[PDB]
Amino acid sequence: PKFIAVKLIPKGPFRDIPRADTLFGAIGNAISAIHGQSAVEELVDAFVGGARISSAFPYSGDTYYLPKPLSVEPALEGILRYTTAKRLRKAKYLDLKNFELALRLRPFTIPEEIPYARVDVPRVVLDRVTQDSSIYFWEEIRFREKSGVYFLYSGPREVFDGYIAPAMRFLGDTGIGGKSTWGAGLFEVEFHEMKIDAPGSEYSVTLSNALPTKTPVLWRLLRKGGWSFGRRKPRMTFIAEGSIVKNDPGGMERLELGLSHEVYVYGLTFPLGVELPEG
Amino acid sequence: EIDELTALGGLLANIGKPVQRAGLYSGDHSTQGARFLRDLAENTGRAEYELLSLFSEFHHKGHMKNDELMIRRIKELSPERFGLTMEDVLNALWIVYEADNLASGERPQASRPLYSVFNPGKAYPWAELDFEKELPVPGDVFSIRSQDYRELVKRLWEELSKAKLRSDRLLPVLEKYLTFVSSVTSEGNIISLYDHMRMTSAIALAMLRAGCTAEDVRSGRCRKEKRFLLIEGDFSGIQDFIYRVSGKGTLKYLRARSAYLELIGWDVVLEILSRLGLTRANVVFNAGGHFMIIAQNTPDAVKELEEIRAKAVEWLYREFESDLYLAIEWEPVSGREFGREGGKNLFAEARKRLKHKLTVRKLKRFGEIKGLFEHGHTERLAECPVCGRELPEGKLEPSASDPETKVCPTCNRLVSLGGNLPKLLGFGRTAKNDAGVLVEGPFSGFVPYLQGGRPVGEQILVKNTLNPGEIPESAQFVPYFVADYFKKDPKGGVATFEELSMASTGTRRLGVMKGDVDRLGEFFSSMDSPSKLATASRFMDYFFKGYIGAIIEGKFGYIIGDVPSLRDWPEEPDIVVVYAGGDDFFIVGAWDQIFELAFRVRRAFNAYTGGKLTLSVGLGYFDERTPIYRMADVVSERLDTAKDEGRNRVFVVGRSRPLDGKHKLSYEWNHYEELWRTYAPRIYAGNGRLKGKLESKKGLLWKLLEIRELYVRDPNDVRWAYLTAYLLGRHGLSDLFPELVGIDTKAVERKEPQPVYWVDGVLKIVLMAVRR
Amino acid sequence: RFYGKIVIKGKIKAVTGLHIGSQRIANPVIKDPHTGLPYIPGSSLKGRLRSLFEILVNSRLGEWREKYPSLANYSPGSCRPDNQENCGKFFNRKINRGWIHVCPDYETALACPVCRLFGASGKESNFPSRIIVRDAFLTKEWEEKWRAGEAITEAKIEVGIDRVTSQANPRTNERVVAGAEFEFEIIYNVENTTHWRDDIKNLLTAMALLEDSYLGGSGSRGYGKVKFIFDSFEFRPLDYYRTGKDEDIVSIDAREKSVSDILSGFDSLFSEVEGKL
Ligand SMILES: [Zn+2]
Ligand SMILES: [Zn+2]
Repeated sequence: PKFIAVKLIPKGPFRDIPRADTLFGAIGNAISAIHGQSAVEELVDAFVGGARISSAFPYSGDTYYLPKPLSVEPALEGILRYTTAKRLRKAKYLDLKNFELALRLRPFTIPEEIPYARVDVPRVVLDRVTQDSSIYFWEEIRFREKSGVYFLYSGPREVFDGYIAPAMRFLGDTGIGGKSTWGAGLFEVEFHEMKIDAPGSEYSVTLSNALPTKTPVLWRLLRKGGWSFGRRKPRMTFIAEGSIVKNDPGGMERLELGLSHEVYVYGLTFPLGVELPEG
Repeated sequence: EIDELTALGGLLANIGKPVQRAGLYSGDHSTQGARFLRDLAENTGRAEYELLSLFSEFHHKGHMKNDELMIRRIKELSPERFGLTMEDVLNALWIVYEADNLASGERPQASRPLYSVFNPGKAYPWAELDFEKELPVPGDVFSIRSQDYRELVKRLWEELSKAKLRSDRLLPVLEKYLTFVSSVTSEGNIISLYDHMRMTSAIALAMLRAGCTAEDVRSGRCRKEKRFLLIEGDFSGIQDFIYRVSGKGTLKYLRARSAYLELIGWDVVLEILSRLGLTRANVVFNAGGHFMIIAQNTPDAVKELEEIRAKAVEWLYREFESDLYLAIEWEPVSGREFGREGGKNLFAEARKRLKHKLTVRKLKRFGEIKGLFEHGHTERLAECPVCGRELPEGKLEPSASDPETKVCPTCNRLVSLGGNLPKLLGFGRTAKNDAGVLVEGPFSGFVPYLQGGRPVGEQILVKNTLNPGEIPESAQFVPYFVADYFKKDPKGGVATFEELSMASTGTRRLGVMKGDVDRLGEFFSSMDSPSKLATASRFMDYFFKGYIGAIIEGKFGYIIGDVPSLRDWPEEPDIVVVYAGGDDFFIVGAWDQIFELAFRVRRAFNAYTGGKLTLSVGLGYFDERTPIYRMADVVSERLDTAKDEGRNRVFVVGRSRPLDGKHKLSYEWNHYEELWRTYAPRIYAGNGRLKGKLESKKGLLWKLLEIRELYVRDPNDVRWAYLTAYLLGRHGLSDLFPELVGIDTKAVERKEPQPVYWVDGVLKIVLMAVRR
Repeated sequence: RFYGKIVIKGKIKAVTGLHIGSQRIANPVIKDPHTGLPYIPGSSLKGRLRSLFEILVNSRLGEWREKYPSLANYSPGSCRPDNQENCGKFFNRKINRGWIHVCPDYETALACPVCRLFGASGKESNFPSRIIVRDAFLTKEWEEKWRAGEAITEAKIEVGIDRVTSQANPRTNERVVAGAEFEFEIIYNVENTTHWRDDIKNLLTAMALLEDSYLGGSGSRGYGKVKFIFDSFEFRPLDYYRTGKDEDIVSIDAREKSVSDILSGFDSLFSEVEGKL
């Protein structure tokens, strides 16, 4: 399990931490520009076979953060004081050192500070003749000086360098969603290698949106829907990152939406092994 | 019937204790309650009062001797007047006997009152309920004079004569008077007399359903066998449900949601009670989207509880797109599992077996659906502009504000309910396909019982009063309390966001506070019997339900004292209690009275509890033009700022801090209320104006908050020490702020903030109360 | 489709101190939520280049009916006096109360010289923007003067004076300290090679107007005078994004001013682009 980490060093403030499906729709819309139409459907067949990506997760000066599994909650009492049993459960992200410990059900530590800060900036709308104001709020993720966001890739490198590494240079100059005409989703890219040790067992946490075919073991549910070319997507029941499946490959559902091409929604799981308690 | 006669048999058993502490007859209150129920059957009485004297007479085991005394007395008495069998009336005596021991636990001295559930050293002076003109503060112990117990009985003599002899009608009478009466006179008894008679009735109704007979109760088989079944549920997703609405529906709509959630909370609990054959005594508590019912362990009931749960959740999936979930779990216990055995608390670890089944079920958030992860693309859905639910087109109907927007159908029922809140006296639980129902629950429909109107339905929820005023004789009376203060507008209605802040002190702003009791889940594990937990979850319940109304009405100056207050409390304050659950509250209002209220709630809470539990209030200040889903988002994060630090501390103002970690933001409660005593009466006089000769120097207090901004870029610099001294010199104000002109060598060695760090929040409240 | 991305970089020189504000010193400038350095939003610079280019077209709604179609469907002026969307007049989008020019569909927005570049939503169409106005932050020379003890904001107290009795009514305004340097970045997208030319002529025209007008704030009391110093023109072709092999067309404008770049250097510096398109 040596993962090609893709670091996204932000320029302007992101609209959100990109979900896994925000990325794959961004990547597919890149390859429809820098590779034409037929290479995107070829890209979709590559992720069906072996290739998997993950959701984006923050990083703070090489200290790579990762989602906390839901494997720790049913037996957090078997780990370890009541104040510690809540602040460890309330958390959302764990460090790369501490994500490996909770896969083996070891005692561990939460991070102290979160890198990003969801701030809300007020903007205004002005008519051109009378300069009369019309306020509306707006809110976006604002990252710190060193920090940023990354995500993972595991698969054949001839699919990486052929597809993703072009797309993450085209997506450095048009954003990953949000009001990317205000310089929101823009970044610069550097690639790395990253290693997470997984204990061999039949249960697995998913580092991306699961969208399962069979019912998982323990799952934090998530409802979101996208926007392809001005067309609303229906709300789908993805699972959030860090839920536990047993031998589930996930899936992608093509959607109609009245476009010239079919539109796929990435929900392929990203399994890393986990040790579950009794239930 | 034979069912209900055992239900009142446990409920009316320990009566005789309130006639014992007077001394109308001799001792042995089982002999007293036999005479107290015999003479009530004489005048203005039914026939059961002679027969319900049997239950009070033969408990405590001094009266069932050789199983032989019980028969000859009731050989003369006639059970055929209602059709009771000679042995089946003997059966109900044993069942009340065992339930009289199970709710009690391991257990006369003199006449000690109700010792308080938070400090068992202190006690309650005896008082009535209804939360009006009285705050029961646990004070010094005073054994009650026996002359007081005479007028208690005569008032109870009259109230038992009027009320229908029925299980749901004696409960609001016994809760009215015997709430503050101790059951067993002992050292630090914190078990009330209402609850000890209520759980005695609650268990006896389950022992009848479990299927035990008289000699099985006599044998040791009925205890130490799995026959009881602790149902417990919880709503997970309340704060993500009420507050996630956009900039529509200002405060008539949020106040409608928070009572809509309580309807669903009762529409499930009352569904469990009817389907299992249980009364309202079998509810241990129900507050804040979390209940607990004691029930029987049959194979028959567990078939029913899976039907209740699967029908609730599939309602909560279509009507709300997985925003709210009702996780119901049960666990079979034995009889011995209630009381403490040895030194080990069996009831806590039996509650940990049940709370863990909650924690797993909150993870598998929608498991019993089977169309959950199924995908079917339906043509052309759209979403609501108010609440953001996705509906198919055509179901979106025009609103009650503008015909331009196309809101949910379930929002127009909550705007119309948003106007019917002052014109309201309760709800009526009735069938789904009825006329006049605003809102539907997971099992039934709720008709509004207005100001002028007649109640309709088979069960009638009645808000904030325990007396069946205009209720028919056939109906069931289910009283629920709710924190319900609201400032009325010039009309007869609920205030707006944009009314409260125009009528505020100083500048205009909306003052949201959201605070909650800390370490409360560790507190309810201290209890070790169903008598003890039903009390502690009810006295904690009535603070945020009833006694928070009397604080906002402006009372109890002896208990509270003086708070950090910009102006003295008005007659009709402009405060809108959105939600207040029992562990939690969320109150909006005029932003310089919410500031005054938070120190007025905390002060009264610290004397309601005997100094043992604390609040953590997270104050925010937001403009009227602000969507509520952001106001609850920022304030709850200002809550968890004041929660993870010390759990006894108030957030006051958004304040800048160094990146070291030594400087924590939110003020300790006692530490802040001396910063008001020093800083405020020397720079502020009251009612939004400043002290003498400090006017035309409001530029100064901004400059004094500029020097605080030099402490934040560099904490190590001592540039703030002389700039403090000089700016007070040039303006001639050398007398003000002596704590800030000099460094504190005591504060350096303690590694605590300097006194220029604390001055930000105490200056801004004085500054924002002036127009600034 | 996609051809390449003309990335403009350079420096913004706020010659006279400018103010933006957050509405929360009574009118504080916007800063970062962490470091506290002030900046220019991308929206306060896209919309300001939109207002100034909107008015110029508003005068020339007649003369540009042969160069651009979909201006024959407009007459100059607002639509405030009758609350009627897409009427005969030009500013036909009421956002909350402000009436802004936004074209309603695609095939009229493709010809309209504002909505083609700056972008327009409308109903059923949503023609996206073509420029990407990235934010502007202080130059590392000025990020270091932030660390060198200098104050980067300063309060100006203006007053309001009674005409007869000459009373004083002050107020405060936190501005950015005059003389500062912001480094900007404007990333055009080459969608169509037919009207490749005019969008760079119509963007630099809006900067000729922004250099004479103000950039937000009080402005007419003096708080604008933003000045553009260009440093790099690029092209970033479609060959570049496929492989990453650095063969992008670069035009040197290291000492070129924004009126010395429109025609003084526009045939000159973008001569190398026109062979590649
Ligand atoms: Zn709705
Ligand atoms: Zn246009």
